[PDB]
Amino acid sequence: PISKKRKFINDGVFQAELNEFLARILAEDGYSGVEVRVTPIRTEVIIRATRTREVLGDKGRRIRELTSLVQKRFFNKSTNSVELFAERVEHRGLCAMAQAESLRYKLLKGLAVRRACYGVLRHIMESGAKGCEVIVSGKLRAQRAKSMKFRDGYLISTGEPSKRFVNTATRSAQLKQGVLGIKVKIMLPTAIDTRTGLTSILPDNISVLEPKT
Amino acid sequence: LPHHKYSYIPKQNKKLIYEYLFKEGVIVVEKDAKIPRHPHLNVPNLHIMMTLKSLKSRNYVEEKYNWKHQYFILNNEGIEYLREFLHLPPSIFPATLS
Amino acid sequence: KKKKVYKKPKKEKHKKKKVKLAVLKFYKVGDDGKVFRLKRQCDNCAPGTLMASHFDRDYCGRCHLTIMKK
Amino acid sequence: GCILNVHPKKYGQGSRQCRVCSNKHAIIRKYNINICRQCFRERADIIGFKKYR
Amino acid sequence: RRIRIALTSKNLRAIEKVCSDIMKGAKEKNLNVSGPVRLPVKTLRITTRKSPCGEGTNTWDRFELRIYKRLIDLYSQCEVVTQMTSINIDPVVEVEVIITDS
RNA sequence: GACUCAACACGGGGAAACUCACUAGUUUAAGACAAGAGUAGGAUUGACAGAUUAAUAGCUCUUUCUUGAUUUCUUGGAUGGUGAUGCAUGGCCGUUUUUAGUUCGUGAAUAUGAUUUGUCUGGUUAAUUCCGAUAACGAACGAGAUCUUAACCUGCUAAUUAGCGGCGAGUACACGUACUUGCUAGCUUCUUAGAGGAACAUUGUGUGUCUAACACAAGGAAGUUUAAGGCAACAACAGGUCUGUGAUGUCCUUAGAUGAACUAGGCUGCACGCGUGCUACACUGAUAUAUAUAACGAGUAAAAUAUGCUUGCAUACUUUUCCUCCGCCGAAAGGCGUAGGUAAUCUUUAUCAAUAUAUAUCGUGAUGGGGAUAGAUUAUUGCAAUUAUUAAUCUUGAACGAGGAAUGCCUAGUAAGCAUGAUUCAUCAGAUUGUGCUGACUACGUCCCUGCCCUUUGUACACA
Ligand SMILES: [Mg+2]
Ligand SMILES: [Mg+2]
Ligand SMILES: [Mg+2]
Ligand SMILES: [Mg+2]
Ligand SMILES: [Mg+2]
Ligand SMILES: [Mg+2]
Ligand SMILES: [Mg+2]
Ligand SMILES: [Mg+2]
Ligand SMILES: [Mg+2]
Ligand SMILES: [Mg+2]
Ligand SMILES: [Mg+2]
Ligand SMILES: [Mg+2]
Ligand SMILES: [Mg+2]
Ligand SMILES: [Mg+2]
Ligand SMILES: [Mg+2]
Ligand SMILES: [Zn+2]
Repeated sequence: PISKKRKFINDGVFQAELNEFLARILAEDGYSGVEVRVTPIRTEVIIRATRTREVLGDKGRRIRELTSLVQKRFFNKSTNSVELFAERVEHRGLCAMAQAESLRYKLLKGLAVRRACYGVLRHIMESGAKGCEVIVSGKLRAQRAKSMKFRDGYLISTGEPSKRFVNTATRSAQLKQGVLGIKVKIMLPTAIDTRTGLTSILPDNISVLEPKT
Repeated sequence: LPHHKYSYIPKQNKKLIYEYLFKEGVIVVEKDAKIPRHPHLNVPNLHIMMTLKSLKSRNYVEEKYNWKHQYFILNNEGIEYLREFLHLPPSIFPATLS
Repeated sequence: KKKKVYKKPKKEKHKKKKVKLAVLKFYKVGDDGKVFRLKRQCDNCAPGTLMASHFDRDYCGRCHLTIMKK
Repeated sequence: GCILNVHPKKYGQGSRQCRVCSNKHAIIRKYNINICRQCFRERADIIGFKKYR
Repeated sequence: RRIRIALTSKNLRAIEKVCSDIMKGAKEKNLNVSGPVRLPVKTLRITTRKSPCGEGTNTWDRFELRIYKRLIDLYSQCEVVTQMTSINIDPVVEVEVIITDS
């Protein structure tokens, strides 16, 4: 019978640890998030990824193993109260985690940096994205480290809108001679629900309507 | 009970760990050698750590580590080796495969 | 920081001296006067757990029960 | 006998550690978080804390 | 039969919407419902330092986690209220039912 | 480790053990896997007693039982490391800079070029913020907007774990007032918390190209964008961190270990130099009594209390471990017994402080100012208090009489004075980070010193 404060802290910590575990397991599957619905009857986890087929396994064999591991780690006392479900991301051109994982996977095969960056740029922008930015930092060719930036369109930096309308991720790739950092930023096509949830637009516009004639 | 040295795994402890791994499919191990016993298994934690370390070197499990835990998973060769070791009929399968 | 200074040689480890077929010294049987125990048997250990015949006592190597000779 | 790990460690800095790193410095003990300060500053958003002012 | 409904949540939108839905759903059955009671909001604070290392100007940041709570009373049956409660709520709000007959 | 701002109560760094990285010793294998050896006629494991060790480490020796293929020896090969390298890297943070800056399309300067203009003489603003002039016409980031808290609402929506009111019974007074108590019409002022509204320089008067704007008065809760914060462009630094990390490249080391531990010690050692501070030098005070009065917070696998047995075992995880009202004991610190509370419900807050206020004593005297340094006794945390953990009582009673050359912060509920909650925490704040209480003087400016920026100008500087 612990107090409310400790209950909420416990939920936060469990959320974080589960997310980190799943992000490690499903690296090569475009992992993008987790949702947990804790009932005292059963707890249901809902994974979001791009490649649902190879997440599921052969007749769902892999997802059964994932369920067993998650249960033995977090719900040790009981026996069968947890189940998992996989879902596919509707528009993968606006999920920053997916793009960052794709760039990492490309760069691990030895492909040139510039081609991969222009490719991901062209892929994000054709999904309607209003702006985008990709940054790669480290020993690129020489022994002295460097950064490279690649931009397109329109992007915001300050204020409260920049936290609503922008999607961000960071990843790293272990090359033979060091580590490279990957940093992706996507501004969503004027699509952001509000804190008092409703589809908003932009805190910077004053269109004036045309009189009826 | 002649009180051997700690970390001198008897045959029974290894048999119990193999039985659990075969029946269940997977195992979580909690890397800490100072714990007295495993949640599902009445054996010193160090013994489970040592056995699972030994299986990975021979490519019978795959493991990967999230902060403070191990998360082992059995191969197909693991299944075959455990049938040969434990003498089970060629019909039995671990619970994950159903 | 510096390399060690070793003036005293190493402490040596403990080896266990070996006796070949020591069990044949524990029981011996004549033609008459059949098998006769040469060491003595324990008290709370399953039968056949013999104990050492020391200079002044008897010692069970399995439970460490000591009985003083007198 | 054995003298391995026999010193009493019920209280003090040597008793508890980070839930993630296993380090033993600058642990948050308020509300029983039990994470050192660096990892917490990295994970605070998904835990539930926010920056307002 | 003096049933009390209690709601706690981290999100203001979520719990406000759930309270509105329960309030309107119970009024379609012509039930004596006591208006929601909004208890004081409670805030959890952590003030940690930036800068993994120890050099530079000493700056801090202030973190906040605040908790909301609502409260509804009504005269009805246990089965009716436990059906009305559960319609697959947005699972970010906690709901618990208690009988305050004393 | 870090050494001008931008090192020096910083590394959340208040170290008795642990932490720990340093000094002196002693153990351990928790040396994957592969190949060879060794071996059931036994590979190896453990240990009473005497010696021996700080040691109840069979560590080692004497002695001689136990154990059963788990291990042991050789060569490879992995693993770990608060070991080196922040001048090999990731991430994060600090600083330039919280300034007002940065870029692009087409046109023009070209009739070579690096490159210009757009991005400006002037007025105006907190602001490349605007007006306007114009070989330029248009756009984008930054500024602004946005977000969080504070200030107004007898109007809306609500009543518990909030109040007020209504109905009775009393205890005393004055001919209704104060308090105690059982019960429970209605209402939202006080308390709480959701949705809205309200300021636009509105109106009047003046200055200005009468543009952009500024100043004063009236009204108003509010007229320095009303107050405070959070966010933070392009480009950089060989700035800090590998001692936060199962982030990591290379080099070392790997059984007499630079791995992991156990015992004691050191990080605190004192002719001296420097930074941040606490207490003072008294009467606008010290001591002693009494009266009145805040805001933001926090709080529950081990050891511990009870039968059969010779300091150990088997036993309830039935009590207890966090804040602790109340009763009793004790000068005091504290001790013993028992409630409530996983919390708008109890601790505890129609009040958990101290500056204040009232009355008396002292009386310009290093003094009843100041309280360092020492002696003795008593409690509590802890396995352990010696180099004195902290707290309690009596005794002792140093410098200091307003601080030289220099130098810091600050414009209103602000400076200063006054206390308090949390972080660390078994025990310890003279430190940080928040909160409230009492509440001034002086300006309403300028480019003189210091720093930063722009224009013209000179340059033999470009690691500038
Ligand atoms: Mg960088
Ligand atoms: Mg702004
Ligand atoms: Mg100390
Ligand atoms: Mg390391
Ligand atoms: Mg550097
Ligand atoms: Mg760096
Ligand atoms: Mg120019
Ligand atoms: Mg009101
Ligand atoms: Mg590191
Ligand atoms: Mg030590
Ligand atoms: Mg020091
Ligand atoms: Mg005196
Ligand atoms: Mg005095
Ligand atoms: Mg400190
Ligand atoms: Mg000047
Ligand atoms: Zn950590």
